Amino acid sequence: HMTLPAFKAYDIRGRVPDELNEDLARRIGVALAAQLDQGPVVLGHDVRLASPALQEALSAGLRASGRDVIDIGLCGTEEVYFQTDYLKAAGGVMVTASHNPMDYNGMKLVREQARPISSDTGLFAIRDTVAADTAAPGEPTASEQSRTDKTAYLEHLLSYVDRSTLKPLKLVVNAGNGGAGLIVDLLAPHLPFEFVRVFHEPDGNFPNGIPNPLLPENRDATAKAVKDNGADFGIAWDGDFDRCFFFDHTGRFIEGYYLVGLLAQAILAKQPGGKVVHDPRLTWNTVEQVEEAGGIPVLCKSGHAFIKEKMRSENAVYGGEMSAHHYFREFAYADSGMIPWLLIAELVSQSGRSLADLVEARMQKFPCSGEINFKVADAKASVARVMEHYASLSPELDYTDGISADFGQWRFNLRSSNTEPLLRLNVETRGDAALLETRTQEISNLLRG
Ligand SMILES: O=P(O)(O)C[C@H]1O[C@H](CO)[C@@H](O)[C@H](O)[C@@H]1F
Ligand SMILES: [Mg+2]
Repeated sequence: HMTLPAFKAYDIRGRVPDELNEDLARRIGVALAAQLDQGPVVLGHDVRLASPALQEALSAGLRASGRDVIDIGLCGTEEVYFQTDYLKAAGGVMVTASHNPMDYNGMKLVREQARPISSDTGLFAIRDTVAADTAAPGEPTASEQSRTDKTAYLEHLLSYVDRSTLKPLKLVVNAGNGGAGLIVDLLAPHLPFEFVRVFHEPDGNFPNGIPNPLLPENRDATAKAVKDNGADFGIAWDGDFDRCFFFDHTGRFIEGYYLVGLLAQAILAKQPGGKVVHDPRLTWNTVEQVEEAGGIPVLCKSGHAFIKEKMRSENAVYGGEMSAHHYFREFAYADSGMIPWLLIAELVSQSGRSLADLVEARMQKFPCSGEINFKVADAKASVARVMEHYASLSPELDYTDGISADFGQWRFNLRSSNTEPLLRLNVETRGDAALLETRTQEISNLLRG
Protein backbone atom coordinates (compact mmCIF):
# COMPACT_ATOMS: atom_id res chain seq x y z
CA HIS A 1 0.00 0.00 0.00
CA MET A 2 1.21 3.49 -0.98
CA THR A 3 -2.15 5.18 -0.30
CA LEU A 4 -4.77 4.02 2.18
CA PRO A 5 -6.78 1.47 0.15
CA ALA A 6 -10.08 2.19 1.93
CA PHE A 7 -10.47 5.60 0.25
CA LYS A 8 -12.31 4.92 -3.01
CA ALA A 9 -13.67 7.33 -5.62
CA TYR A 10 -17.07 7.92 -3.96
CA ASP A 11 -16.77 6.60 -0.39
CA ILE A 12 -14.61 4.81 2.19
CA ARG A 13 -14.71 1.03 1.85
CA GLY A 14 -12.44 -1.43 3.62
CA ARG A 15 -11.83 -4.59 5.57
CA VAL A 16 -11.82 -4.13 9.36
CA PRO A 17 -9.38 -3.63 10.99
CA ASP A 18 -6.44 -3.47 8.56
CA GLU A 19 -8.09 -1.10 6.06
CA LEU A 20 -10.64 0.63 8.32
CA ASN A 21 -10.73 0.77 12.11
CA GLU A 22 -11.64 3.00 15.03
CA ASP A 23 -8.32 4.89 14.90
CA LEU A 24 -8.68 5.64 11.18
CA ALA A 25 -12.31 6.61 11.83
CA ARG A 26 -11.36 9.07 14.58
CA ARG A 27 -8.73 10.57 12.27
CA ILE A 28 -11.37 10.78 9.52
CA GLY A 29 -13.59 12.68 11.96
CA VAL A 30 -10.76 15.13 12.67
CA ALA A 31 -9.92 15.60 8.99
CA LEU A 32 -13.56 16.01 8.03
CA ALA A 33 -14.01 18.95 10.42
CA ALA A 34 -11.22 20.75 8.53
CA GLN A 35 -13.03 20.26 5.18
CA LEU A 36 -16.52 21.48 6.08
CA ASP A 37 -18.14 24.89 6.31
CA GLN A 38 -19.27 25.84 9.85
CA GLY A 39 -21.95 23.86 11.65
CA PRO A 40 -22.61 20.46 13.21
CA VAL A 41 -22.22 17.03 11.61
CA VAL A 42 -24.93 14.34 11.31
CA LEU A 43 -23.93 10.74 11.99
CA GLY A 44 -25.88 7.55 11.35
CA HIS A 45 -25.03 3.90 10.79
CA ASP A 46 -26.37 0.70 9.22
CA VAL A 47 -27.02 -2.68 10.87
CA ARG A 48 -23.46 -4.06 10.68
CA LEU A 49 -22.15 -5.14 14.07
CA ALA A 50 -19.01 -2.99 13.99
CA SER A 51 -20.76 0.12 12.58
CA PRO A 52 -21.67 1.81 15.93
CA ALA A 53 -18.07 1.69 17.14
CA LEU A 54 -16.96 3.28 13.87
CA GLN A 55 -19.61 5.95 14.39
CA GLU A 56 -18.50 6.69 17.96
CA ALA A 57 -14.90 7.05 16.81
CA LEU A 58 -16.01 9.46 14.10
CA SER A 59 -17.95 11.40 16.73
CA ALA A 60 -14.93 11.60 19.05
CA GLY A 61 -12.73 12.99 16.28
CA LEU A 62 -15.37 15.49 15.21
CA ARG A 63 -15.97 16.61 18.80
CA ALA A 64 -12.25 16.82 19.57
CA SER A 65 -12.20 19.26 16.61
CA GLY A 66 -14.96 21.48 18.05
CA ARG A 67 -17.80 20.08 15.92
CA ASP A 68 -21.20 19.41 17.44
CA VAL A 69 -22.40 15.95 16.44
CA ILE A 70 -26.01 15.00 15.70
CA ASP A 71 -26.44 11.25 16.27
CA ILE A 72 -29.44 10.10 14.23
CA GLY A 73 -28.71 6.48 15.20
CA LEU A 74 -29.39 3.29 13.28
CA CYS A 75 -30.80 4.53 9.96
CA GLY A 76 -30.68 4.39 6.19
CA THR A 77 -28.08 6.21 4.13
CA GLU A 78 -30.88 8.45 2.84
CA GLU A 79 -31.72 9.58 6.39
CA VAL A 80 -28.20 10.94 6.79
CA TYR A 81 -28.72 12.82 3.52
CA PHE A 82 -32.14 14.09 4.60
CA GLN A 83 -31.16 15.08 8.15
CA THR A 84 -27.97 16.77 6.90
CA ASP A 85 -30.01 18.92 4.55
CA TYR A 86 -33.11 19.38 6.73
CA LEU A 87 -31.22 20.37 9.89
CA LYS A 88 -28.92 22.59 7.76
CA ALA A 89 -25.87 20.73 8.99
CA ALA A 90 -22.31 21.40 7.84
CA GLY A 91 -22.19 17.76 6.71
CA GLY A 92 -22.89 14.14 7.48
CA VAL A 93 -21.40 10.66 7.49
CA MET A 94 -23.22 7.35 7.04
CA VAL A 95 -21.35 4.32 8.36
CA THR A 96 -22.37 1.58 5.95
CA ALA A 97 -20.76 -1.53 4.48
CA SER A 98 -23.28 -1.78 1.66
CA HIS A 99 -22.92 -5.39 0.55
CA ASN A 100 -19.22 -6.00 1.09
CA PRO A 101 -18.31 -9.12 3.14
CA MET A 102 -18.77 -9.49 6.90
CA ASP A 103 -15.28 -8.20 7.77
CA TYR A 104 -15.81 -5.02 5.71
CA ASN A 105 -17.28 -1.64 6.56
CA GLY A 106 -17.22 1.86 5.16
CA MET A 107 -18.54 5.41 5.13
CA LYS A 108 -20.34 7.78 2.78
CA LEU A 109 -19.66 11.45 3.49
CA VAL A 110 -21.57 14.60 2.51
CA ARG A 111 -21.18 18.34 3.16
CA GLU A 112 -23.87 21.02 3.19
CA GLN A 113 -27.23 20.14 1.61
CA ALA A 114 -25.98 16.50 1.45
CA ARG A 115 -23.69 17.36 -1.45
CA PRO A 116 -21.43 14.33 -2.00
CA ILE A 117 -17.81 14.30 -0.86
CA SER A 118 -15.85 12.33 -3.48
CA SER A 119 -12.18 11.73 -4.25
CA ASP A 120 -11.84 14.93 -6.29
CA THR A 121 -14.23 16.92 -4.06
CA GLY A 122 -12.53 16.44 -0.67
CA LEU A 123 -12.34 12.68 -0.02
CA PHE A 124 -8.71 12.31 -1.11
CA ALA A 125 -7.83 15.52 0.74
CA ILE A 126 -9.25 13.81 3.82
CA ARG A 127 -7.32 10.64 2.94
CA ASP A 128 -4.08 12.64 2.73
CA THR A 129 -4.71 14.42 6.02
CA VAL A 130 -5.54 11.08 7.64
CA ALA A 131 -2.39 9.52 6.16
CA ALA A 132 -0.11 12.11 7.79
CA ASP A 133 -1.97 12.66 11.09
CA THR A 134 0.32 11.45 13.90
CA ALA A 135 -1.05 13.98 16.41
CA ALA A 136 -2.24 12.66 19.75
CA PRO A 137 -6.05 12.37 19.95
CA GLY A 138 -7.45 15.55 21.43
CA GLU A 139 -10.22 15.71 23.88
CA PRO A 140 -13.82 16.63 23.01
CA THR A 141 -14.62 20.34 23.04
CA ALA A 142 -18.11 19.97 21.52
CA SER A 143 -21.21 17.97 22.39
CA GLU A 144 -23.19 15.09 20.92
CA GLN A 145 -26.98 15.33 20.64
CA SER A 146 -29.10 12.25 19.92
CA ARG A 147 -31.98 12.99 17.51
CA THR A 148 -33.93 9.76 16.93
CA ASP A 149 -37.11 11.59 15.78
CA LYS A 150 -37.94 10.62 12.20
CA THR A 151 -41.19 12.67 11.97
CA ALA A 152 -39.87 15.20 9.45
CA TYR A 153 -38.29 12.39 7.40
CA LEU A 154 -41.48 10.29 7.39
CA GLU A 155 -43.63 13.34 6.68
CA HIS A 156 -41.37 14.15 3.75
CA LEU A 157 -41.68 10.63 2.27
CA LEU A 158 -45.48 10.75 2.48
CA SER A 159 -45.69 14.16 0.76
CA TYR A 160 -44.82 12.54 -2.58
CA VAL A 161 -48.19 10.75 -2.80
CA ASP A 162 -51.86 11.69 -2.46
CA ARG A 163 -52.77 9.35 0.38
CA SER A 164 -56.48 9.58 -0.42
CA THR A 165 -55.88 8.04 -3.90
CA LEU A 166 -53.97 5.05 -2.48
CA LYS A 167 -55.66 1.67 -2.65
CA PRO A 168 -55.10 -1.20 -0.19
CA LEU A 169 -52.51 -2.93 -2.38
CA LYS A 170 -50.83 -6.08 -1.10
CA LEU A 171 -47.08 -5.44 -1.15
CA VAL A 172 -44.26 -7.83 -0.30
CA VAL A 173 -41.45 -6.01 1.50
CA ASN A 174 -38.01 -7.62 1.83
CA ALA A 175 -35.48 -5.69 3.92
CA GLY A 176 -32.99 -8.56 3.64
CA ASN A 177 -32.39 -8.10 7.39
CA GLY A 178 -31.07 -4.64 6.50
CA GLY A 179 -32.65 -1.48 7.77
CA ALA A 180 -35.58 -0.81 5.45
CA GLY A 181 -38.23 -2.58 7.52
CA LEU A 182 -37.97 -0.08 10.36
CA ILE A 183 -39.00 2.72 7.97
CA VAL A 184 -41.68 0.49 6.43
CA ASP A 185 -43.24 -0.12 9.84
CA LEU A 186 -43.29 3.58 10.63
CA LEU A 187 -44.92 4.41 7.30
CA ALA A 188 -47.53 1.65 7.55
CA PRO A 189 -49.97 3.36 10.00
CA HIS A 190 -50.34 6.18 7.43
CA LEU A 191 -50.85 3.86 4.44
CA PRO A 192 -53.63 1.48 3.40
CA PHE A 193 -51.46 -1.31 1.95
CA GLU A 194 -51.27 -4.84 3.30
CA PHE A 195 -47.62 -5.68 3.89
CA VAL A 196 -46.14 -9.16 3.56
CA ARG A 197 -42.88 -8.79 5.48
CA VAL A 198 -39.94 -11.01 4.43
CA PHE A 199 -36.49 -11.07 6.08
CA HIS A 200 -37.86 -8.12 7.96
CA GLU A 201 -35.85 -7.88 11.20
CA PRO A 202 -32.51 -6.02 11.26
CA ASP A 203 -29.72 -8.53 11.91
CA GLY A 204 -26.08 -7.67 11.19
CA ASN A 205 -25.24 -11.35 11.33
CA PHE A 206 -27.34 -11.64 8.14
CA PRO A 207 -28.74 -15.15 8.64
CA ASN A 208 -30.30 -15.02 5.16
CA GLY A 209 -27.21 -13.54 3.50
CA ILE A 210 -25.91 -10.03 2.95
CA PRO A 211 -28.66 -7.78 1.47
CA ASN A 212 -28.34 -7.88 -2.30
CA PRO A 213 -31.60 -8.36 -4.24
CA LEU A 214 -29.65 -8.72 -7.52
CA LEU A 215 -28.18 -12.12 -6.58
CA PRO A 216 -30.62 -14.70 -8.03
CA GLU A 217 -30.96 -16.58 -4.72
CA ASN A 218 -31.98 -13.37 -2.90
CA ARG A 219 -34.08 -12.29 -5.89
CA ASP A 220 -36.14 -15.48 -5.60
CA ALA A 221 -37.11 -15.01 -1.94
CA THR A 222 -39.03 -11.85 -2.93
CA ALA A 223 -40.47 -13.44 -6.09
CA LYS A 224 -41.72 -16.46 -4.12
CA ALA A 225 -43.34 -14.22 -1.49
CA VAL A 226 -45.15 -12.25 -4.20
CA LYS A 227 -46.48 -15.26 -6.13
CA ASP A 228 -47.42 -17.26 -2.99
CA ASN A 229 -49.39 -14.40 -1.43
CA GLY A 230 -50.85 -12.99 -4.64
CA ALA A 231 -49.19 -9.69 -3.83
CA ASP A 232 -49.67 -6.76 -6.16
CA PHE A 233 -45.90 -6.32 -6.32
CA GLY A 234 -42.82 -6.73 -4.14
CA ILE A 235 -39.97 -4.49 -3.01
CA ALA A 236 -36.54 -5.49 -1.78
CA TRP A 237 -33.74 -3.21 -0.62
CA ASP A 238 -30.02 -3.30 -0.03
CA GLY A 239 -28.81 -3.04 3.57
CA ASP A 240 -28.76 0.75 3.82
CA PHE A 241 -31.89 0.81 1.59
CA ASP A 242 -30.76 3.59 -0.72
CA ARG A 243 -31.44 1.01 -3.48
CA CYS A 244 -34.79 -0.61 -4.17
CA PHE A 245 -35.82 -3.43 -6.46
CA PHE A 246 -39.26 -4.15 -7.87
CA PHE A 247 -41.04 -7.42 -8.61
CA ASP A 248 -44.37 -7.46 -10.43
CA HIS A 249 -47.37 -9.63 -9.50
CA THR A 250 -45.91 -12.56 -11.53
CA GLY A 251 -42.77 -12.55 -9.34
CA ARG A 252 -40.76 -11.15 -12.26
CA PHE A 253 -37.96 -8.82 -11.21
CA ILE A 254 -38.22 -5.57 -13.18
CA GLU A 255 -34.96 -4.42 -14.72
CA GLY A 256 -34.00 -1.08 -13.19
CA TYR A 257 -33.76 0.63 -16.59
CA TYR A 258 -37.56 0.65 -16.96
CA LEU A 259 -38.11 2.15 -13.51
CA VAL A 260 -36.41 5.40 -14.61
CA GLY A 261 -38.98 6.05 -17.35
CA LEU A 262 -41.77 4.82 -15.08
CA LEU A 263 -40.82 7.04 -12.14
CA ALA A 264 -40.35 9.99 -14.49
CA GLN A 265 -43.92 9.60 -15.74
CA ALA A 266 -45.09 9.42 -12.11
CA ILE A 267 -43.18 12.56 -11.11
CA LEU A 268 -43.94 14.56 -14.25
CA ALA A 269 -47.69 14.11 -13.71
CA LYS A 270 -47.38 16.48 -10.71
CA GLN A 271 -44.43 18.61 -11.91
CA PRO A 272 -45.21 19.45 -15.55
CA GLY A 273 -42.45 20.57 -17.91
CA GLY A 274 -39.73 19.37 -15.55
CA LYS A 275 -36.29 18.10 -16.48
CA VAL A 276 -35.21 14.51 -15.81
CA VAL A 277 -31.58 13.39 -15.55
CA HIS A 278 -30.58 9.89 -16.70
CA ASP A 279 -27.34 8.07 -17.42
CA PRO A 280 -25.97 7.06 -20.85
CA ARG A 281 -25.91 3.27 -20.29
CA LEU A 282 -29.52 2.81 -21.38
CA THR A 283 -31.41 5.75 -22.84
CA TRP A 284 -33.99 5.30 -25.59
CA ASN A 285 -36.90 4.28 -23.36
CA THR A 286 -36.21 7.01 -20.81
CA VAL A 287 -35.94 9.73 -23.45
CA GLU A 288 -39.25 8.70 -24.97
CA GLN A 289 -41.22 8.32 -21.73
CA VAL A 290 -39.92 11.64 -20.35
CA GLU A 291 -40.72 13.44 -23.61
CA GLU A 292 -44.10 11.71 -23.84
CA ALA A 293 -44.95 13.01 -20.33
CA GLY A 294 -44.01 16.60 -21.20
CA GLY A 295 -40.60 16.44 -19.55
CA ILE A 296 -37.14 17.37 -20.77
CA PRO A 297 -34.58 14.52 -20.67
CA VAL A 298 -31.05 15.52 -19.69
CA LEU A 299 -28.23 13.06 -20.42
CA CYS A 300 -25.59 12.80 -17.72
CA LYS A 301 -22.54 10.66 -16.94
CA SER A 302 -23.44 7.79 -14.63
CA GLY A 303 -22.41 8.10 -11.00
CA HIS A 304 -24.34 9.62 -8.12
CA ALA A 305 -22.03 12.65 -7.87
CA PHE A 306 -22.42 13.53 -11.57
CA ILE A 307 -26.17 12.97 -11.52
CA LYS A 308 -26.67 15.18 -8.47
CA GLU A 309 -24.61 18.12 -9.74
CA LYS A 310 -26.33 17.90 -13.14
CA MET A 311 -29.71 17.86 -11.36
CA ARG A 312 -28.81 20.96 -9.34
CA SER A 313 -27.47 22.86 -12.35
CA GLU A 314 -30.64 22.16 -14.37
CA ASN A 315 -33.22 22.29 -11.53
CA ALA A 316 -34.25 18.77 -12.57
CA VAL A 317 -37.12 17.42 -10.47
CA TYR A 318 -35.96 13.76 -10.77
CA GLY A 319 -32.86 11.85 -11.75
CA GLY A 320 -32.72 8.13 -12.45
CA GLU A 321 -30.01 5.55 -13.12
CA MET A 322 -30.62 2.04 -14.47
CA SER A 323 -28.68 0.66 -11.47
CA ALA A 324 -31.45 1.21 -8.88
CA HIS A 325 -30.56 4.80 -7.88
CA HIS A 326 -33.34 7.40 -7.90
CA TYR A 327 -32.76 11.03 -6.93
CA PHE A 328 -35.37 13.66 -6.05
CA ARG A 329 -34.88 17.43 -6.07
CA GLU A 330 -37.28 17.84 -3.15
CA PHE A 331 -35.12 15.32 -1.21
CA ALA A 332 -31.89 17.42 -1.10
CA TYR A 333 -31.21 16.15 -4.64
CA ALA A 334 -30.41 12.86 -2.88
CA ASP A 335 -31.28 9.26 -3.62
CA SER A 336 -33.98 7.39 -1.69
CA GLY A 337 -35.01 3.76 -1.53
CA MET A 338 -38.38 4.77 -0.13
CA ILE A 339 -39.77 7.49 -2.44
CA PRO A 340 -39.63 5.16 -5.50
CA TRP A 341 -42.00 2.48 -4.20
CA LEU A 342 -44.36 5.07 -2.73
CA LEU A 343 -44.61 6.62 -6.20
CA ILE A 344 -45.13 3.21 -7.81
CA ALA A 345 -47.82 2.18 -5.34
CA GLU A 346 -49.52 5.51 -6.04
CA LEU A 347 -49.30 4.91 -9.79
CA VAL A 348 -50.79 1.40 -9.61
CA SER A 349 -53.55 2.74 -7.34
CA GLN A 350 -54.52 5.66 -9.55
CA SER A 351 -54.21 3.97 -12.96
CA GLY A 352 -55.77 0.61 -12.09
CA ARG A 353 -52.95 -1.03 -14.01
CA SER A 354 -50.67 -3.70 -12.60
CA LEU A 355 -46.98 -2.93 -12.29
CA ALA A 356 -46.46 -5.65 -14.93
CA ASP A 357 -48.67 -3.85 -17.45
CA LEU A 358 -47.12 -0.46 -16.67
CA VAL A 359 -43.77 -1.73 -17.99
CA GLU A 360 -44.67 -4.59 -20.37
CA ALA A 361 -44.94 -2.61 -23.61
CA ARG A 362 -41.86 -0.56 -22.71
CA MET A 363 -39.79 -3.71 -22.20
CA GLN A 364 -40.98 -5.07 -25.54
CA LYS A 365 -40.25 -1.75 -27.23
CA PHE A 366 -36.74 -1.32 -25.79
CA PRO A 367 -35.34 -4.69 -24.74
CA CYS A 368 -31.98 -4.45 -23.03
CA SER A 369 -29.21 -6.89 -22.18
CA GLY A 370 -28.94 -5.85 -18.58
CA GLU A 371 -25.55 -4.73 -17.37
CA ILE A 372 -22.91 -7.35 -18.13
CA ASN A 373 -19.48 -7.10 -16.51
CA PHE A 374 -16.15 -8.22 -17.98
CA LYS A 375 -12.87 -8.69 -16.11
CA VAL A 376 -10.36 -8.72 -18.97
CA ALA A 377 -6.58 -8.68 -19.13
CA ASP A 378 -6.48 -5.34 -20.99
CA ALA A 379 -9.59 -3.12 -20.86
CA LYS A 380 -8.26 -0.60 -23.37
CA ALA A 381 -7.27 -3.24 -25.92
CA SER A 382 -10.64 -4.99 -25.48
CA VAL A 383 -12.58 -1.75 -26.05
CA ALA A 384 -10.43 -1.12 -29.13
CA ARG A 385 -11.21 -4.60 -30.48
CA VAL A 386 -14.94 -3.84 -30.20
CA MET A 387 -14.72 -0.42 -31.82
CA GLU A 388 -12.47 -1.69 -34.60
CA HIS A 389 -14.99 -4.41 -35.45
CA TYR A 390 -17.96 -2.04 -35.74
CA ALA A 391 -16.24 0.90 -37.43
CA SER A 392 -17.33 -0.03 -40.96
CA LEU A 393 -21.01 0.47 -39.93
CA SER A 394 -20.25 4.13 -39.05
CA PRO A 395 -22.12 4.32 -35.70
CA GLU A 396 -22.86 7.65 -34.03
CA LEU A 397 -20.42 7.80 -31.13
CA ASP A 398 -20.80 9.70 -27.85
CA TYR A 399 -18.19 9.74 -25.09
CA THR A 400 -20.23 11.12 -22.19
CA ASP A 401 -19.54 7.91 -20.26
CA GLY A 402 -17.07 5.54 -21.85
CA ILE A 403 -18.29 4.89 -25.39
CA SER A 404 -21.88 5.02 -26.61
CA ALA A 405 -22.44 3.68 -30.14
CA ASP A 406 -25.79 4.18 -31.88
CA PHE A 407 -26.30 2.03 -34.98
CA GLY A 408 -29.91 3.04 -35.68
CA GLN A 409 -31.87 0.00 -34.53
CA TRP A 410 -29.47 -0.94 -31.75
CA ARG A 411 -26.97 0.76 -29.50
CA PHE A 412 -24.51 -0.03 -26.76
CA ASN A 413 -22.58 1.68 -23.99
CA LEU A 414 -19.26 0.29 -22.80
CA ARG A 415 -17.68 1.79 -19.66
CA SER A 416 -14.93 1.21 -17.17
CA SER A 417 -16.31 1.28 -13.63
CA ASN A 418 -15.23 3.96 -11.14
CA THR A 419 -15.70 1.57 -8.18
CA GLU A 420 -14.36 -1.71 -9.69
CA PRO A 421 -11.64 -2.65 -12.26
CA LEU A 422 -14.12 -3.97 -14.81
CA LEU A 423 -15.72 -3.30 -18.18
CA ARG A 424 -19.50 -2.89 -18.07
CA LEU A 425 -21.66 -3.52 -21.15
CA ASN A 426 -25.24 -2.46 -21.89
CA VAL A 427 -27.07 -3.13 -25.16
CA GLU A 428 -30.56 -2.19 -26.29
CA THR A 429 -32.53 -2.43 -29.52
CA ARG A 430 -35.65 -0.97 -31.08
CA GLY A 431 -38.14 -3.79 -30.46
CA ASP A 432 -35.77 -6.54 -31.66
CA ALA A 433 -34.98 -9.32 -29.20
CA ALA A 434 -33.08 -11.29 -31.85
CA LEU A 435 -30.82 -8.36 -32.74
CA LEU A 436 -30.25 -7.75 -29.04
CA GLU A 437 -28.99 -11.30 -28.53
CA THR A 438 -26.71 -11.58 -31.57
CA ARG A 439 -25.15 -8.15 -30.92
CA THR A 440 -24.67 -8.80 -27.18
CA GLN A 441 -22.99 -12.14 -27.87
CA GLU A 442 -20.94 -10.62 -30.69
CA ILE A 443 -19.62 -7.90 -28.37
CA SER A 444 -19.00 -10.39 -25.56
CA ASN A 445 -16.81 -12.60 -27.77
CA LEU A 446 -14.90 -9.46 -28.79
CA LEU A 447 -14.34 -8.38 -25.17
CA ARG A 448 -13.29 -11.90 -24.13
CA GLY A 449 -10.95 -12.12 -27.12
O1 LIG B 1 -19.20 0.82 -10.80
P1 LIG B 1 -19.80 2.10 -11.34
O2 LIG B 1 -20.71 1.77 -12.51
O3 LIG B 1 -18.63 2.98 -11.71
C1 LIG B 1 -20.71 2.92 -9.96
C2 LIG B 1 -21.85 2.42 -9.30
O4 LIG B 1 -21.98 3.04 -7.90
C3 LIG B 1 -22.45 4.49 -8.01
C4 LIG B 1 -22.69 5.31 -6.76
O5 LIG B 1 -23.32 4.54 -5.78
C5 LIG B 1 -23.77 4.63 -8.87
O6 LIG B 1 -24.24 6.02 -8.91
C6 LIG B 1 -23.60 3.98 -10.22
O7 LIG B 1 -24.76 4.22 -11.10
C7 LIG B 1 -23.20 2.51 -10.13
F1 LIG B 1 -24.05 1.59 -9.61
MG1 LIG C 1 -26.80 1.01 -0.68
